[PDB]
Amino acid sequence: TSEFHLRGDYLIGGLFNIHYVAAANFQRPQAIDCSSKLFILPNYRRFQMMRFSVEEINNSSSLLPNVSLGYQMFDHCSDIHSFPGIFKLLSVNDLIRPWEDLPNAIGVVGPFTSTHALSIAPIFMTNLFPMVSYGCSGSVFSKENLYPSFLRTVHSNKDVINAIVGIILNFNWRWVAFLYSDDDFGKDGLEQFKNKIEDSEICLAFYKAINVNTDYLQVFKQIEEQNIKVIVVFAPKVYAEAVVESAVQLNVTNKVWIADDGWSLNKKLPSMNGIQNIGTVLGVAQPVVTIPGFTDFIYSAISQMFCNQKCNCSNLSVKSLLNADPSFSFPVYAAVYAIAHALHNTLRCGSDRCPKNITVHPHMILEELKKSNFTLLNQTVQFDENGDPKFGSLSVVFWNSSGNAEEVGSYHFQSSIHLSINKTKIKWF
Amino acid sequence: EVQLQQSGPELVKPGASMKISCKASGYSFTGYSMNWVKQSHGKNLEWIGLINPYNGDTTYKQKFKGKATLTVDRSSSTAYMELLRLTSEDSAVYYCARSGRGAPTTTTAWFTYWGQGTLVTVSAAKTTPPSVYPLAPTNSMVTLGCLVKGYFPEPVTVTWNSGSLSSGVHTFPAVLQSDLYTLSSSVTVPSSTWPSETVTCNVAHPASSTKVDKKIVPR
Amino acid sequence: DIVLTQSPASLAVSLGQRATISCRASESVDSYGNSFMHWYQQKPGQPPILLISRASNLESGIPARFSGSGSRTDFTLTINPVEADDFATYYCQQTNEDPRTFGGGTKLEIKRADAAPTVSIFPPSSEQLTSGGASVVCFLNNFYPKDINVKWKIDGSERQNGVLNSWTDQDSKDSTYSMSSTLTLTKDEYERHNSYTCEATHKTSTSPIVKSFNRNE
Amino acid sequence: PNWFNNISTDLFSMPGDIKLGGLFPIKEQSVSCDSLNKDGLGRALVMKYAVEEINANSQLLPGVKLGYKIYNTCRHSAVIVRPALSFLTEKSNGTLSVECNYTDYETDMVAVIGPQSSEMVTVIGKLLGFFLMPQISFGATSDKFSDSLVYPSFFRTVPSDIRQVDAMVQLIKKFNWNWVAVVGSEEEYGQQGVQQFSKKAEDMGVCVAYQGLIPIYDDPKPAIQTIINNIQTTEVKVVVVFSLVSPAVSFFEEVIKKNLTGVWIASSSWAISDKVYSLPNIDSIGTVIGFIDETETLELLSPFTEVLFKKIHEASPTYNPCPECWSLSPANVSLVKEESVQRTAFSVYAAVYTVAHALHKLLECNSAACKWSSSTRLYPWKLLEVLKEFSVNISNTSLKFDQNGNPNIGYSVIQRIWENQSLSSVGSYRSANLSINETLFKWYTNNSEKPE
Ligand SMILES: *[C@@H]1O[C@H](CO)[C@@H](O)[C@H](O)[C@H]1NC(C)=O
Ligand SMILES: *[C@@H]1O[C@H](CO)[C@@H](O)[C@H](O)[C@H]1NC(C)=O
Ligand SMILES: *[C@@H]1O[C@H](CO)[C@@H](O)[C@H](O)[C@H]1NC(C)=O
Ligand SMILES: *[C@@H]1O[C@H](CO)[C@@H](O)[C@H](O)[C@H]1NC(C)=O
Ligand SMILES: *[C@@H]1O[C@H](CO)[C@@H](O)[C@H](O)[C@H]1NC(C)=O
Ligand SMILES: *[C@@H]1O[C@H](CO)[C@@H](O)[C@H](O)[C@H]1NC(C)=O
Ligand SMILES: *[C@@H]1O[C@H](CO)[C@@H](O)[C@H](O)[C@H]1NC(C)=O
Ligand SMILES: *[C@@H]1O[C@H](CO)[C@@H](O)[C@H](O)[C@H]1NC(C)=O
Ligand SMILES: *[C@@H]1O[C@H](CO)[C@@H](O)[C@H](O)[C@H]1NC(C)=O
Ligand SMILES: *[C@@H]1O[C@H](CO)[C@@H](O)[C@H](O)[C@H]1NC(C)=O
Ligand SMILES: *[C@@H]1O[C@H](CO)[C@@H](O)[C@H](O)[C@H]1NC(C)=O
Ligand SMILES: *[C@@H]1O[C@H](CO)[C@@H](O)[C@H](O)[C@H]1NC(C)=O
Ligand SMILES: *[C@@H]1O[C@H](CO)[C@@H](O)[C@H](O)[C@H]1NC(C)=O
Ligand SMILES: *[C@@H]1O[C@H](CO)[C@@H](O)[C@H](O)[C@H]1NC(C)=O
Ligand SMILES: NC(=O)CC[C@H](N)C(=O)O
Ligand SMILES: NC(=O)CC[C@H](N)C(=O)O
Ligand SMILES: [Ca+2]
Ligand SMILES: [Cl-]
Ligand code: NA
Repeated sequence: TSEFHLRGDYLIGGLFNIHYVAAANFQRPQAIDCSSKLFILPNYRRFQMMRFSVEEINNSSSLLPNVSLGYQMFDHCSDIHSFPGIFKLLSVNDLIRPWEDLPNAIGVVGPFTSTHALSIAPIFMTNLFPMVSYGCSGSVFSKENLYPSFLRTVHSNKDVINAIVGIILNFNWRWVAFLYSDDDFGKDGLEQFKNKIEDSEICLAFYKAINVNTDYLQVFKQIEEQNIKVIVVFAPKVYAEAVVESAVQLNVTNKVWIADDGWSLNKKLPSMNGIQNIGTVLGVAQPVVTIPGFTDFIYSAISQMFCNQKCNCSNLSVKSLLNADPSFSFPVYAAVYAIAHALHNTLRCGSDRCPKNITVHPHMILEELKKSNFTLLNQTVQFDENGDPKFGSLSVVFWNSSGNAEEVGSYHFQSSIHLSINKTKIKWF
Repeated sequence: EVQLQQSGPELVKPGASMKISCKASGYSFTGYSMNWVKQSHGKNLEWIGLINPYNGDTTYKQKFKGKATLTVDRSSSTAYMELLRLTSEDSAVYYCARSGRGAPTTTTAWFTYWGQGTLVTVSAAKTTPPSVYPLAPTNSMVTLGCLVKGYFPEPVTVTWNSGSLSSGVHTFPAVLQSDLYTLSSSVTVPSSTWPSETVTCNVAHPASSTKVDKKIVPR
Repeated sequence: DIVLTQSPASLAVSLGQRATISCRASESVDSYGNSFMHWYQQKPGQPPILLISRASNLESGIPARFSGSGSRTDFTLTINPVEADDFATYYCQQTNEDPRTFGGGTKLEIKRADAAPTVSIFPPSSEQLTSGGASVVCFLNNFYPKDINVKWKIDGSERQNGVLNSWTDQDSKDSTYSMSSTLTLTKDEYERHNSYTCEATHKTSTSPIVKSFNRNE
Repeated sequence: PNWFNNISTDLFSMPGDIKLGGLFPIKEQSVSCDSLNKDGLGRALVMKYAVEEINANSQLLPGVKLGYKIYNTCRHSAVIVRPALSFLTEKSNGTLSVECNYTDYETDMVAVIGPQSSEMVTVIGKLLGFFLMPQISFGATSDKFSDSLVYPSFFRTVPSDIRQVDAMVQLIKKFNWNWVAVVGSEEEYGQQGVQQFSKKAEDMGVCVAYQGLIPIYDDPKPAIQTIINNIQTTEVKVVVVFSLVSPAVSFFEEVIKKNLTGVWIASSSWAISDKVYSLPNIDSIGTVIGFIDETETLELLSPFTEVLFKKIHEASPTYNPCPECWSLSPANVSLVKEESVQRTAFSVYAAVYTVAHALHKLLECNSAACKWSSSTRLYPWKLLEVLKEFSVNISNTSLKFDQNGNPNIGYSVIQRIWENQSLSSVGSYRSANLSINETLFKWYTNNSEKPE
């Protein structure tokens, strides 16, 4: 058997990216061998979270009684080479016919990133095949006419950008540097930032697209000569680590660093030697949501051909996996449950049985998905008309001397003061 | 465009407190500090403090700590300054003023937008309407006037012929004597246009709800 | 606290000429690669207007005849050429350090050719008399420079008590000053005297300008 | 031209040994795609001209018939995906098989001509790039596609907008304007246009007072009022309008109502749009300076088309991207006579010919025969290998594609003349060099002198 696939009465696609590789030129039309590339522990954790969720539901005699959920899951280290997995989810018996109005899957969870979603979503949108993303935060996916069957269980970039602005406005500094990943996620972030501060005291004094060619020596030289103290770094794990590691090596000091939620809970950087030297790190963070039972599931899982379904991660420390950045955990959990509930309601399941042999079209799943209204771990799972989530909080953290991301504030989407911060918890310099 | 609109002049009792409003419009209110400035009649400008309308944080100049209280109302985009325990040394013109964009800190920001100013008169003296007296007299130009006597508090306004007579007008600054103000105003018209064309001064004193139209009638 | 000292305190400059105004700070007002000294114009009864920020940056909408220079502790505002509506008080302001402080200000006057006052005298109105008071008013209008001397004579003897004076701000058209002199008496005292004189002395003439009326006419 | 005799009546489906996919915005919305796009229809006709001419050339692909299938894109994401998927079906099955390795997979089409718009390229460019299927756009100008790491199989016969915005900023600098606004349509083209322009404009010391985006899906009129209010507020007298046509029309509908006048800088998307220039009192908005692709005129296009529409009308009593095209007659020859089609037809023509020559090279042809038979298997990735950095003469044009899939094509700078309802030529932009002649300019101002 395999972690990546599970037979069931109905199938859910899982689109993950367990390995990382930078894009490169290719001269053949074929999938990429991701199993040989850089392993990513927290993405792998999120992958397990989906496996955990499905098994939890299959264990339940209440949700989907006597109806098993299976999955086909993928490790797409490359968005441009992800299409074989995507085709498999949409095919009738390993065949696609383009002009069709019984697909292998009833919906899909993922993908994690905006680049992955932009590359493949039109193929799902055409037949209103439902996608529930646990990570994609692009502004553009809130345009329902462009992405009619796209939903997500994390907030749009606009909300995180608002929280970041609230962090800046709580303090006295008004010149800001904005370092962003040279990708769709990063560019959209810069755009929202620029839009949000235009009518405020905040001045964007410097900004730069981050990639492998960044002259960090020169970037930090300029930042220093403009006497800029606040540096927003809006970037995924790989880019954020490049920035902060370069900052340590170039003896950047006395800065105030502000992280987006994709690296405020990073687990490598708070323990890196010298991290202290570059100043103070704050960030917007997803609060830690405890998923009961997950710990036991991981211990159990670690104790254990189609492309992009191979982990090559034998002999992982169970400890390291448990302790990995837990951001996006509830987004994954809630995404699986939303599809489960949608299926349950589409089948017209009662409290202890389901009408059987019923053929389900993905578009029927969609209608129930958009009408989602259920409780999960004392949160209420709903989506607005744009497919954006109406659940999930944002907090402010401070990386404190023992290496923890200590909560020091809460971001309120509605409140008169949008951002509270207990400033005495923050130990500067 | 940006407008800072302050509440009107106010006569207030010694020992009392009063609240000045600054209604901000035309921009995103919580994006900029709102400053307050005091100008005594001596004319020195003095920075009182500022408020961050986003979270309510305040910074004061030391001497105004416990003397002025800055607040904001985000739902009406209004900044407030409350002055406590008023004495005659709190008599002054008070301005709100928004920080601009481009300074590196909240502390270094300069003031790009100003409210029109609020005159605060701290006195136990009571509100009194003015008496308005005509001032009538062969040069080609003849000068006339209006004496505006015994009012309190400031201000009064003086126009001539409802605004139509504007050139050759001098409206002198009030003078306070025994808790009462007096000012006068002169207007100069061609000698051939008076008395044949009626010249009338219009005086108003809002504080006592007074409006007087005094025609300048030949002796 | 940073103390800002402006010089000169007051200044008279002809139309078309250059006005130079200094501001000195007790301590440096530099930081972040900038000098945080700003210049404001204030006309009487109006809010201050920001002319120049960070020593030399001319604000949008402000005429180019205004310019600023300097660094650390020494700054200069230059107005060139001066125009007729430029009379005002000019303030510097440092924002490098809490608390923000302003200079005591420099009053710029428009210099023009000397002009003698037009004097007009007015008896009390009957409307005032019948309530029990008697104010005698004298206007001294459209003169330059501002220095002027006014004496009141009642029946030949100079009267010093009861006289309030008041100057207008400079006129924005012809750059002159005007003044009102008001001798306030009681009706009983007014009716006890005949000749009322307002006498004005100004550098434009060695002979004073005298205006009189007699009460019994 | 004797070979005009042998041409067939099928517009959107020509049979052949080797086939091209066609993607054209033929019918759009006003989900229902019911509004004929006459420019889109016109460009499709240019491809049929190209292909009929290629097959009548005895020595270009001598033993091989070139065919194609053209589909409507409706400039809409859900619509274009299906024909793009159909291009990828296995040639002898009609189905798209699911595999990890497509190296030996023979697709129905060998290359794609189109789509027209940059927003549509973003829909299918990664899909087609995965298969390494050559796609040659005759109209999508966004600079996003200049990266072969992101868009692996993309080419175009029109230049990237990063060059056009360089031309615009240079022109603005020449006329000594330093204070402008920029307005785009709210999709890939206008959005990248506005950003690229703002970047360049900053670098060259042009202050952009205001940036605006015109919605393409909403009611655009509220956003337009806001944009126009900001233009009046900033008092800019030069506005760069980097926009698709329908948003542009809606925009100038409001510019006209509010009697605004100034300088308007037209991107190539609307610079010769009759939809704009036929608006009531458009002649009152002042001076329009525009940029368009430098192209040859296809002298045989109008003579090819009249003959075709005669043959269509003849066999006219005998599923479609243009249902109502059955009743096309010689009267409808105006579709290719239209100036927006005449001046851009070559971009479509060069794209088809670029593939035809590449195929000629792939198959090792000479003037007489090709290494080709009914059992020859054509893989798009092999054709891609040939197309990289391709140099080919097409009519009198020496066409070279750089590493990025961009052509050595420049711009014509033009002005709209109101009394004429024509366009004057005021200069050109080639390589990175703007060459205009200021005295050739007409200024539509109170005294016919240049603003500022
Ligand atoms: C697993 O990964 C390493 C590279 O990190 C590679 O060298 C090894 O061959 C891989 N094992 C596989 C693909 O079975
Ligand atoms: C589901 O049930 C099995 C027992 O049949 C148990 O081992 C497993 O831990 C459960 N998995 C969950 C709750 O995710
Ligand atoms: C559960 O489903 C099976 C088929 O997998 C069916 O045969 C059986 O009747 C069901 N059992 C129930 C509803 O208890
Ligand atoms: C790092 O230290 C070096 C030498 O001590 C210095 O030249 C440089 O400015 C520092 N880099 C910073 C502060 O970014
Ligand atoms: C969601 O469900 C709860 C009860 O299940 C109900 O109180 C609430 O009104 C529902 N929200 C809807 C129907 O929008
Ligand atoms: C850092 O934060 C963690 C969790 O918020 C807390 O338990 C720990 O005591 C903190 N360490 C400090 C404040 O030194
Ligand atoms: C704020 O921070 C201080 C310093 O750590 C802490 O002791 C206190 O409990 C906090 N105040 C709250 C949570 O109200
Ligand atoms: C083309 O048409 C001519 C007459 O119109 C005919 O004689 C000839 O057979 C055709 N040539 C072909 C089909 O190659
Ligand atoms: C893909 O297929 C081609 C031809 O069958 C082969 O040359 C190539 O090695 C394959 N790549 C694989 C199997 O990874
Ligand atoms: C535009 O012009 C017309 C006259 O041609 C006028 O009636 C109308 O009020 C104007 N509209 C404006 C200024 O918005
Ligand atoms: C063709 O021409 C006729 C009139 O000449 C017109 O009615 C018809 O709409 C045209 N077809 C088009 C423009 O597609
Ligand atoms: C195109 O024409 C040029 C100029 O004559 C020539 O040098 C070049 O070799 C030609 N390229 C071809 C035929 O591919
Ligand atoms: C108008 O007419 C012709 C062609 O329409 C053109 O050559 C001429 O330059 C135009 N007149 C102008 C631009 O003044
Ligand atoms: C520019 O056009 C003018 C037209 O009057 C003429 O003086 C000159 O020949 C032209 N210069 C060029 C094309 O370089
Ligand atoms: N890297 C991250 O922060 C997660 C993905 C990111 N939110 C995106 O949309 O691309
Ligand atoms: N319809 C059009 O001609 C649009 C073309 C435009 N250059 C684009 O890239 O989208
Ligand atoms: Ca007496
Ligand atoms: Cl298109
Ligand atoms: Na179940």
